[PDB]
Amino acid sequence: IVGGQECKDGECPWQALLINEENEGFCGGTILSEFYILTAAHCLYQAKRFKVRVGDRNTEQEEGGEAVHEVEVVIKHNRFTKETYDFDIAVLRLKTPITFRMNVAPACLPERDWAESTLMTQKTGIVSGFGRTHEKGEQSTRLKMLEVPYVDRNSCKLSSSFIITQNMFCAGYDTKQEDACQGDSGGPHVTRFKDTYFVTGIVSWGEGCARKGKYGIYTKVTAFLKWIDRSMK
Amino acid sequence: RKLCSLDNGDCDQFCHENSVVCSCARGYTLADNGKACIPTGPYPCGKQTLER
Ligand SMILES: O=C(CN1CC[C@@H](NC(=O)c2ccc(Cl)s2)C1)Nc1ccc(-n2ccccc2=O)cc1F
Ligand SMILES: [Ca+2]
Ligand code: NA
Repeated sequence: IVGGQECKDGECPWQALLINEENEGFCGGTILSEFYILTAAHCLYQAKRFKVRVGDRNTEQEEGGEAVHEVEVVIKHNRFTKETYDFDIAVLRLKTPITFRMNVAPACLPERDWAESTLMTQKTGIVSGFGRTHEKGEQSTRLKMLEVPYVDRNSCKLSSSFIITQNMFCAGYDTKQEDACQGDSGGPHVTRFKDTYFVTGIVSWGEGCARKGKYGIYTKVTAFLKWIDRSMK
Repeated sequence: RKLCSLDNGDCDQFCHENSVVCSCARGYTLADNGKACIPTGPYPCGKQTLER
């Protein structure tokens, strides 16, 4: 995350991190329930074997809430491809259930029509992650979050060297140096409504980080709401 | 005449329209007043974890 702020205690509890064999963070996830993690399909190629860590705000500081969970099943969207990055969504089922506690809790899935008329029409969403703090930079040991404005679809399409499908949406700033970045992919984009936070996007892709004339690109979760339900059962 | 387009029909979460019906996400129960959403547990989705 370029810009934004450190997530304060208890304010990004649905955050999950996917960890390398070398126990390095490479992607985020969003906790959906005791057994399921939402992430990005393209995160699945960037590591052969990985687990998911939750309840952590500081990778360099054992608080006492950390818990590392192995993946029982991976459910990738069968229409995802590297060529298009379309349908960039995947669900993970955990061998052992998560125990919700301080800094560990799920974000809500909305009803689709309402999320379209009420959430996607807000001014801003919140994205969080342990990813780089500037493009050529390095991952932050502390969990950051950042408020990103919704960007209209036409502006999104025009600004981009790549095709933006209906399973995608733009968020962030044209020139302002704030954005998600490398390492945040798969992580949450959530939208607040009366103090309740609802999953609205999955960090998907960008042309760099915080570049002028460019926005952050996210999986449009309203398009995969029935799919997430079936994936979870 | 209430509408979802005006203060979300007075609903805490989901609103749907010849009158308005409120509803709630899993882990909450719709209050008796048909508006508020009540958490059925200590770690309800979408709530930041502040006390406890
Ligand atoms: O591979 C990278 C490397 N970037 C270098 C910095 C990283 N930035 C980000 O991941 C993000 C920025 C904002 C968000 Cl949100 S994620 C990613 N970026 C791209 C660019 C374009 C694309 N493609 C988009 C559409 C169709 C095919 C594509 O290959 C994917 C990427 F991962
Ligand atoms: Ca830690
Ligand atoms: Na930009």
